[PDB]
Amino acid sequence: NIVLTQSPASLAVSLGQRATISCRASESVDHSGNNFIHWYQQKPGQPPKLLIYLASHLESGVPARFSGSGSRTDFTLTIDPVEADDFATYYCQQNNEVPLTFGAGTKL
Amino acid sequence: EVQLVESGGGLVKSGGSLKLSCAASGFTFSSYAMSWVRQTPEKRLEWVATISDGGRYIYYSDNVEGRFTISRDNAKNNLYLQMSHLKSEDTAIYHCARDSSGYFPYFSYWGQGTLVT
Amino acid sequence: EVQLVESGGGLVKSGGSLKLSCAASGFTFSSYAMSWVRQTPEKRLEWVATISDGGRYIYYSDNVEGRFTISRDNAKNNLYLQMSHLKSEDTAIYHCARDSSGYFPYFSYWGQGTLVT
Amino acid sequence: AKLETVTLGNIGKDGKQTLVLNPRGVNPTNGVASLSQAGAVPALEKRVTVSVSQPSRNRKNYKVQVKIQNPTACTANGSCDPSVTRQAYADVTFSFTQYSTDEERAFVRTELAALLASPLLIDAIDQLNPAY
Amino acid sequence: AKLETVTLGNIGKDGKQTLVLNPRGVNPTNGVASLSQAGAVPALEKRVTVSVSQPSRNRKNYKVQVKIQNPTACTANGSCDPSVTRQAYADVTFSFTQYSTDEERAFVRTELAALLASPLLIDAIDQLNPAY
Amino acid sequence: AKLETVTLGNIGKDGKQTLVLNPRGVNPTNGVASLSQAGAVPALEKRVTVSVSQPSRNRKNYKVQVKIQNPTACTANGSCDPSVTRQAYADVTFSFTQYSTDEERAFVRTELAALLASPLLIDAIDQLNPAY
Amino acid sequence: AKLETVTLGNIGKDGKQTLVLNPRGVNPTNGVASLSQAGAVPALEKRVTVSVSQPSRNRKNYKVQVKIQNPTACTANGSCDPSVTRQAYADVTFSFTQYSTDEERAFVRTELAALLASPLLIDAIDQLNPAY
Amino acid sequence: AKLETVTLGNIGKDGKQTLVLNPRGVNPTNGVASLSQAGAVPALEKRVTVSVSQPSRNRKNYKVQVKIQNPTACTANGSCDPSVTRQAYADVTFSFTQYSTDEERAFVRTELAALLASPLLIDAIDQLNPAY
Amino acid sequence: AKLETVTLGNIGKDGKQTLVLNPRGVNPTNGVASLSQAGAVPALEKRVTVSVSQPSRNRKNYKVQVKIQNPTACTANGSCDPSVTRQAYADVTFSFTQYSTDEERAFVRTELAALLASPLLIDAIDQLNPAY
Repeated sequence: NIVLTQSPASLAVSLGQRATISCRASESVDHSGNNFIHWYQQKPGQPPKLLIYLASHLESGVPARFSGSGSRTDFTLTIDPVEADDFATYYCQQNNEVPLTFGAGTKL
Repeated sequence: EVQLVESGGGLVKSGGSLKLSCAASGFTFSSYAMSWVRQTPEKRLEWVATISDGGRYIYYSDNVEGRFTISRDNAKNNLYLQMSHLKSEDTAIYHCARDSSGYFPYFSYWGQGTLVT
Repeated sequence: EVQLVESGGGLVKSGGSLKLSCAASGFTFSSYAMSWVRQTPEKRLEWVATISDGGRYIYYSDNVEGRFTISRDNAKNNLYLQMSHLKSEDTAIYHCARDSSGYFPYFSYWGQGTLVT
Repeated sequence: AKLETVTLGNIGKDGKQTLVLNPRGVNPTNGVASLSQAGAVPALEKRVTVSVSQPSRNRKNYKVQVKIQNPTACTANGSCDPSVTRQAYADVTFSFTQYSTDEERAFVRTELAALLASPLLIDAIDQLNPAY
Repeated sequence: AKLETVTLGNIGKDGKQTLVLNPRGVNPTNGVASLSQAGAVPALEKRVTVSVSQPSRNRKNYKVQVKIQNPTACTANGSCDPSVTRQAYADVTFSFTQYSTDEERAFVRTELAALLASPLLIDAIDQLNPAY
Repeated sequence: AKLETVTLGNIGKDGKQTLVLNPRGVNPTNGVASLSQAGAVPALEKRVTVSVSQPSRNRKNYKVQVKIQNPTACTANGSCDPSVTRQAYADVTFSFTQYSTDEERAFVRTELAALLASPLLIDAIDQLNPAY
Repeated sequence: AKLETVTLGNIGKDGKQTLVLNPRGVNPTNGVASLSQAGAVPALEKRVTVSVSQPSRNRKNYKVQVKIQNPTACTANGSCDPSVTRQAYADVTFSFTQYSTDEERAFVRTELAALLASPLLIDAIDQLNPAY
Repeated sequence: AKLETVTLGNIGKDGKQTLVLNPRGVNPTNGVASLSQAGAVPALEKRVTVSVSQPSRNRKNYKVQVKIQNPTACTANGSCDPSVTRQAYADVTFSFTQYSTDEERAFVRTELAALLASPLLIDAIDQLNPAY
Repeated sequence: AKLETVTLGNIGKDGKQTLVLNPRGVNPTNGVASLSQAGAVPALEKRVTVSVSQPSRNRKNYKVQVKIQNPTACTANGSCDPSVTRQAYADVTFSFTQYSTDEERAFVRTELAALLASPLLIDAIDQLNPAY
C-alpha cells in the first residue's frame, strides 16, 4: 500500500488569506512524465467532487481558483483567496498502483 | 447528466448477505468501467472493487476479496455488489462511482450512497 | 506647444477646502493621462495623484488618499483637484504635469503652479 | 475553450459600461464561433466572431481571427422597427507558425491588449488623427 | 498624436514583462508611423506600425490599421551571429464611416482590449483551441 | 447548444416510457444535427434531427426544422435480418423574421407543446378523428 | 372530436400566460378546421388550424397537419388602423400508414411534445442557437 | 516470424471467447501472409492477412498492413449451404521510416492496442456514436 | 462518448510507459475528434484523431477511422530549438453495414486488440520481418 499522509489534520483561515494543504506519498507516484495524484472536495451532506486530476489539471466544473504541483513525494494545493463555498474537506488519492489507497483528509 | 442512484442498505447483523445496485442513467453505461467506494463513519474514504467494460477484468481490495463479488448488467444498466460474512467493520455509505477513461481510475462522477451496518 | 496654465491657490486656514484647475491647451487633452505634482517650500518634489485617459483608473499617494479627489473634464479640457481637511503640511506649488505614453508616468511636460498654504 | 457567456467590463470611453454576450453556436461550414448581445432582435445586435485555423497544403502556419461588428439603430418616424444606419468593424488576425511556443503567442496577445490603451492608439482611433 | 516612447507594461502569460518602443519616424510615401525596439541589428527588432487612411474617391471609409511583428532568434551549428527563425504577426484593421461619433469609435477600441483578456480568447491564442 | 445525450421522460401513450437519444454529429453541408437512440441493428433506430438557419447579417427569415421518424421491425420468415414494415414521421417547421423577439418565439413553442397535450390533438392523431 | 373552446394554460416563455381559442367552423372544401382567439380587429388574431385526412377504405397514408400563426400589431402614425408588422409561423405535419397502431402514433406525439420542453429546443428556437 | 497457429484469447465483448487461426501460406504475387479460422468451409470463414513492405524507388519508408474480415452466415430455408449476408472489415496500416528505432515502432503498436479498450473507442466502434 | 483524458498505461516494448492524451475539441467541418499530448509547441505533440461517418447516398456503410501520429525531435549543429525529423503514423479504418449487430462490431474491436499483442505481429512491427 502507498500510504498518503496528510501533513495537517485540520486548518482554519479567514476569507482573505491563502490556504495550503499537502499530501506525502509513501513511494514515487510520477510514473513516466506525469504524476498520479488527485484532489477531492466533500461538503458534509454531499458526495465528493473532483477538483484536480493528475496533480495539475482542473476539472471543468472547478471555478479555477485551485491549483496544484509536486514531484514524486509531496503534492500541494493552494487556494488564492478562500471564498464561502471553499470551506469543506479535502481528500487526496493515489492512482499508480492496484489497491488505490486514499488520504485521511483535513477540514476547514 | 450523469446520475447514479443507489439502493439497498438497512440494518443487517453480522454473517448475513446483501445486494446493492446503481441506476446509472445519462450516459452509455456499457462503455465505462465502474467502482464501489466506501466511506466509514469515522470519515475516511476506502476503495472496494472495480469492474471493467464487459465485466472481464475485476480488481478487489484486501479486506473485500475473500467475501464480496461485483457484477454488472449492461442491458439493464445496473451495477451490483453481493455481500457475505459481514465482519462488523463494513458500516459504510458505499458510493457508486464512474471510472475515468484510463488504466486505473480516478472517480470522475459519484453518487449518494446507501447506509449499511 | 504644450501649455498648462493653473489657477486657484491663496491663503486658506486648516480644515478648509479648495479646487484647482489646469488649462491644458496645445494637444489632444482627452488622449493622455494627467497628474498633480507638488513641491514643498523645503524644495523637495512629491507626487499627489494620477488620473487615466477617460478618468477610470486613479492612483493616489498615501498622504493624499483619505481627503483629496482628482477629476477631469475632457470637453472643457480642464484638470481639477478637490481638497479637504488641509492638515497644515500641504503648502506646495502644485504643478500640473502631462503623463508620458506608458504604464506609470515620467512627467514629460509641466506647468507654473499655484501657491497654497 | 467552451462557448460560455462573456461579460466585458470597464468598456467604453469613460469605462463604466458593460457588454454581455451570449454564444450563438459554431458554424459547420467554416468553424467560426459566434456571439451576440444579450437581449436584442436579430440583425440589430452587436456581433463577435472568432475562428482558429490549422496548417494545410496551402498554408504552413496557424491563423486566429477575431472579427467584431456593431450597428447603430435609427428609429425613423412612421415605422415601428428600427433600421441600421452604419456599421463599425474591427477584424484582428494573428499568425503563428507551428514551432512557436506558448509565451511567444501570449506576448503578442498581451502587447496588443496593452497597446490599444496607449495615447498613440487612443488618438488614432476615436479621434482619427494620424501620428506625427 | 505625436510619436514618443510607448512603454507597455504587464505583458506576458504571467504578466510581469515590459516592452519599450522607440519611435522611428513616419513614412511619407504611405503615411505609416513606426515604432521599434532598441536593438542594433534591424532584423532582430520588435516593431509596431500604425496608419489611418482618409476616405478617398474609392474607399469612402476611414481605416485605422495596426500591425505588430515579433521575430525570435537563435544561432545554429557552425554559425556565429544569430539569425531569424520565426515571425509572429498581428494585423488589426478598424473601419468607420463619415457619420460615426467618437463614442462609437471608442466603444470598439475598448471592446477589443477587453476581448483579448477574456478566457475565451486567451485559450484560442495561447493554446490554439477553437471555441467548442 | 452543444449536443448532449437527451433523456425524454414520461413519453408515450400511458406516459411511462423513456427515449434516450445520443448525438450523431453535424452534417457539414446543410448543418442538420442528428440524434439517435442506442438500439442495435442501426437500420431501425429512433432518429431525431434539428436544423437551424445560421445567423447572418443580411438574413431575412430564420427557420427551425425538426424531424422525427420511428421504424417498426418485422422478423420475416426466411431471413436472418429484421426489415422495416413502415415508418412514423413528424415534421415541425418554424419560421420567424429578423425583428422578432424572444418572447414571440417562446410563445409559439410553448403553444405547440401545449396543443399536443390538449384533448383536441390527442384525439386528432391517436384516434385519427378529424375535428368537425 | 367536436370543436370546443380550448384553454391553453401555463403557455409562454415564463409559463404564466393563457390562450383561449374559440372554434371557427370547418372549411368544406379541404376539411381544415379553424380555431381563433377572441381578440378585436380580426385581422390580428392568434389562429390555429388542424387538418386530418378522412378515413377511407382504400387510403394508404394518414396525415395530420397543424398550423399556428401569430401577428404583431403596429399602430403606425397617420393611420387609424393597426397593421401587421410580421408573423410567427409553426407547421406540424404527421404522417402514418394504414397498419400503424394507436401506441405508435401516441409515441410520436408525446415525443415531439417533450422535445419542445427539452433544453435542446428551448435553445434552438428561443435563442436561435444551432446545435453543433 | 513464423506462420504458426494463433490462439486469440479474451476476445469478444464479454471477453470469454476464443478465435483460433491456422496459417494459409504466403502469396508469391504480393507477399501477403494469410490466416483463417480453425474449422470452417472456404469462403465462409474469418480471415486475417498481414504484409510488410520495404522501401523502393516509389516509397522511401516501410509499410506494415494488417487486414481482417469476418462474414455472417444465414442458413436460408430450402438450401443446405449457408450464404454470406454481410462482411465487416478492419485494415490497419503502419508507416515507419528507415531511421526509426525499435522502441518508436513498439510504442505505436502498444498505444493502438491500449487505445482500442478505451471508452472513447468502445463507444465509437460497437455503438457508432461520435465523440462530442 | 464524451472527450476526456484518455490515459493509456502499459505501453512500450518493455511495458512500463504511460501516455496521457488531453482533448482538443471536435472539428465541425468533418466531424473529427482530437486528442493531443501536453506539449507547448504544436509540432512536437503526439496526437490521436477518431471519426465515425454516417452512411450517405454514396458510401452506404458506417466507417470508424482512427489515426495516430508520433513525431520524434532532435536538435542539430548550429541550431537551438528542436525540430521534427521523423513521423510514425498509424491508420485504422473499420467498416460495417446497416444490419450488423453490436456483438459483431465488438468482436472486430477485441480481435484487433488481441492481434497486436501476438508474437506474429510484434515481430512484423517491432523487427520488420514478413511472416515467413
